[PDB]
Amino acid sequence: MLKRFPTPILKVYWPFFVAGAAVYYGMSKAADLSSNT
Amino acid sequence: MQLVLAAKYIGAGISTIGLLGAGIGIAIVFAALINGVSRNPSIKDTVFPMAILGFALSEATGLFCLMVSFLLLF
Amino acid sequence: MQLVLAAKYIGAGISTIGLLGAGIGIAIVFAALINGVSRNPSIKDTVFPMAILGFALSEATGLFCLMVSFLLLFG
Amino acid sequence: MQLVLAAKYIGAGISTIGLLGAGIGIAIVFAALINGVSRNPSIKDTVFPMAILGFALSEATGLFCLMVSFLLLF
Amino acid sequence: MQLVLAAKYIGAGISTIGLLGAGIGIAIVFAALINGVSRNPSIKDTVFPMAILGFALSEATGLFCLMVSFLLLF
Amino acid sequence: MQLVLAAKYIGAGISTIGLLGAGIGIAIVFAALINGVSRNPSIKDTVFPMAILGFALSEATGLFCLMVSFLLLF
Amino acid sequence: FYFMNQLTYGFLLMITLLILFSQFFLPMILRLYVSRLFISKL
Amino acid sequence: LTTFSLYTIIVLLVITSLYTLTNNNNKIIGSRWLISQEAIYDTIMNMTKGQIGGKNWGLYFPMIFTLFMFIFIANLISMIPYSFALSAHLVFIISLSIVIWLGNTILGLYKHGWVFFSLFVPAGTPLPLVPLLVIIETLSYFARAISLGLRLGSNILAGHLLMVILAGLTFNFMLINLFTLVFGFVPLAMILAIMMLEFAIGIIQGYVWAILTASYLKDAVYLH
Amino acid sequence: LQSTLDNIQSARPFDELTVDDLTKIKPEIDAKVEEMVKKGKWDVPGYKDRFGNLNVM
Amino acid sequence: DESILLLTFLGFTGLVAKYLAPAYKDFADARMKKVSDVLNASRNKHVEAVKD
Amino acid sequence: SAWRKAGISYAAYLNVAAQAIRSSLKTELQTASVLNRSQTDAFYTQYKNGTAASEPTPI
Amino acid sequence: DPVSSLSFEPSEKPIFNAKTIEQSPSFGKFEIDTDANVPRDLFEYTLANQMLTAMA
Amino acid sequence: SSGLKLQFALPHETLYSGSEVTQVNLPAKSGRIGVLANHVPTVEQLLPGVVEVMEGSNSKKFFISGGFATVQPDSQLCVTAIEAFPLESFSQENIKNLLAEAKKNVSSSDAREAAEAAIQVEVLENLQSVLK
Repeated sequence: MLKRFPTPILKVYWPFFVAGAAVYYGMSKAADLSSNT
Repeated sequence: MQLVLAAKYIGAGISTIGLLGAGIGIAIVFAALINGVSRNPSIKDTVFPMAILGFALSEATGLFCLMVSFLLLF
Repeated sequence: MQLVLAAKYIGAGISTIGLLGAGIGIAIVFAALINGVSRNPSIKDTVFPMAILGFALSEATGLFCLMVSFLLLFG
Repeated sequence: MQLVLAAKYIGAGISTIGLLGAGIGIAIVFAALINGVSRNPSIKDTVFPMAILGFALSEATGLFCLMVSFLLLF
Repeated sequence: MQLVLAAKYIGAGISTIGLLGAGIGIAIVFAALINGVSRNPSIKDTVFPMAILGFALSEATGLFCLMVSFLLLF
Repeated sequence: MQLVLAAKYIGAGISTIGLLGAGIGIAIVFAALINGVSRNPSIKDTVFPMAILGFALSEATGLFCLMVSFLLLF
Repeated sequence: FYFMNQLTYGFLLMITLLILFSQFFLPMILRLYVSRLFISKL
Repeated sequence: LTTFSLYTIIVLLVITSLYTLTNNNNKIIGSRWLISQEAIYDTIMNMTKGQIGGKNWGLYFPMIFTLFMFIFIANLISMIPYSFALSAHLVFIISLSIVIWLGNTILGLYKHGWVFFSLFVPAGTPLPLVPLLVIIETLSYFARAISLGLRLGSNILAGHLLMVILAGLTFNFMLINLFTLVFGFVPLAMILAIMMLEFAIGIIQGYVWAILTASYLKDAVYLH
Repeated sequence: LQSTLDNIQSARPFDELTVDDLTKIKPEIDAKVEEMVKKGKWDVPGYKDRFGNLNVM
Repeated sequence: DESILLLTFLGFTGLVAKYLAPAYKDFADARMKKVSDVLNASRNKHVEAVKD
Repeated sequence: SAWRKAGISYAAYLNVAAQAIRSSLKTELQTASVLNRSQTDAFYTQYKNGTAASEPTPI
Repeated sequence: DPVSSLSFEPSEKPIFNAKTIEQSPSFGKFEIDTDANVPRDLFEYTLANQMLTAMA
Repeated sequence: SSGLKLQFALPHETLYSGSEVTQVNLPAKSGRIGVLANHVPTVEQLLPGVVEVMEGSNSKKFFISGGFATVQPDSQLCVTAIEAFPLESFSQENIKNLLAEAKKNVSSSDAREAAEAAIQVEVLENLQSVLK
């Protein structure tokens, strides 16, 4: 199919993943504070 | 309903002044036409069909604007 | 209801002059076109499709103007 | 209450003409594009995205008005 | 009270078109950009860093009035 | 009675678009920066503080305008 | 309404395409680059 | 089940349908379906090679690839008339911009820390506007954040709904009296021009997204 | 080298050769590809000269 | 109401098959012949180098 | 001023400029190369298609 | 053209009129004012310099 | 280049020829133009005035009788002109003014003489700024 290569996405792309989790937590705050509109 | 025809009248009033930039743009067209023929008299009426064509379709914007004002009167 | 369609008509009135920059815009494009052939005669057929590119998308913005004046006139 | 929907309509109308500032702006980009190539024919592909990129930055500003109209329309 | 939100609707309408000249202005920076490299090809990736800086600052003029439309929307 | 705060909203609407001129203004403070420094590439460090001088104290006047809006909103 | 829905499935498919295009679709063409270069350079 | 997540599944099926069926048995010659992907890879490669210009420039080159392609593909499916809006969910696209901006700030603070706050002073200026130049910077610092998202979906949401309501134009023009069929060819060409605009407002706006966040990558990675 | 010339004579699939056959004939290809990914020199130097980038810009 | 945008889509794709398809056809054919010609010529060149 | 219409060519414009500059000389510094540099001694004679003659005038 | 002190050459030098100067392909590369008659004077300057070089 | 190659050339003595220079300052058709180490390839006709050449060393002050400044695109600026000039020694007021009055008199003659004498009055009055 396609030759899988261990291309660096964990030792390079950590802070955007951290930001995605933090925005999920902010959406937890928002959908528990401003989803009852 | 005494207000609505008068509002159509003032709407045709505010929808009239779109020809301001139409006249400005066609003046800039003829201004660059003079400035182009001043530096190129040799090519005068090859640019000028293209110049007057762009003039035509570009003033047609303000023409459509005041005929919108015409149909808004009616 | 004795006031709403009248305000719709004057809202179509104020949304008619935003194509002002149509009547400037494409035209001053042509102005540089007249410059472009003047200082460079053999570039004309080079630039005029690009300039007609510089025509078409350049005027359609003003189209948006009167289609607001087409909608609030009718609906 | 019979005015607030009319206020939405005329507030949409005064919000509309911001695309004017697009419709002039993009033009001089194209005009500069002609003066990107009239004085320099060998560089135009260099500016062939780079001009129209600026188009997409100016056009969107006009696109940031009428939909500000539309949320007041709807 | 049916009138105050009507007035803030039309206040969002008038606070829309402040993008206008900014929607011009970014373009005129781009206009100079097309006259930057077609004049000077070997400054192409020197000015284009700061010019797209000067883009965003010219955005920073004509964007916040836009969100004055949105906060007066709510 | 219902107009004393409704009119503050429309005053905030009209009293914000002054950045419009800033959207025209500082643009050429970049744009004449471009065709200036494209004309002379090594004037850049000579002029880029001066330009960012001539940016800032020419911008903040427009930043006063919506400030007059802000106190008129609160 | 569907803020959690769109946001969560968008997060999943964003990180999915991140790792997917990274491990697969850029080096599958970089192989073509290095192959054509190594044949042309011999 | 949601039609939106199903649309994302259709996106991933097209992603399968861009390279596997493209590549005839791993051939050197580069067939016609692969030439377009070659051109895309090169026009992103040579772009971000000159954009961020780093010694470590390629290290985010896949990211600047894959943040583009999502907007490149999702504005090829809503182009269908009988479709629902994919990227016109402004909460989603603006939240994507929030994620990218916050990842840039965490990258800049993990790479530089306190000297990452040295970005607030662009040039040496005389005294009575030294802090003010910071403030308009900070005023632009979230405007660096907010606009790029609030400038993509508001494009697309302005487009197709246009082609909804102007379809209503053809529901308001070709339903009045029969002489509306006379010279009624110009709304057809007008909607044709709007579709010409819509391919632009997808593709070129996705490239605008890519180039602006590439500039923001040079901002966050390199302190001036 | 006469056998090398005869090998070049009848074994040139210059329109149908596989890049997996190139990785099979040369694992140095795979090594340079993987190292080129892992270091992050995503530029391919000395390619654009004879093999143009054929992109939009 | 929605099939009229479909009619514009069908007419536009007909214009695409009229206009855009032979241009991209010729671009792909030109790049195909160019890459194939260079890839054959480099091989023939170092075959001649082997002969030298 | 209007030398382009009425007076000189631009080469001759700069020639008259050089004659004025070397005419504004320091007489200590006005060497023989200066005066020989202004030693206008060329004689022009307009011929015709029948090789006729004009005056050999001092240019 | 004195090729040496002991040799020589009768040599030709072309002069391009100012009409050709705006028509030149590698000419818009050089920035020039349209409003200063720079080709129509630089052609005269070219004529003067090439005459002086030919004579000397 | 770091700096610039100045080719300052005259019919009697080409003074600088690719001399490495930081700044040239020259009266051209658009006025006094200062050009640094880099510039657009640009052709300018030069009005007779004061050229100030600043280098790694100080800035020299010469007078020029007009000519051409041409930026060869390798950042080689060629000044091609006629007259060089010292600080102020070649300039003498009694030489200039007594001739300038006679040149105003010859500017009343026929237009072949009058235009040229008007040019000469212009040049001597520009040289009055060199008298300074």
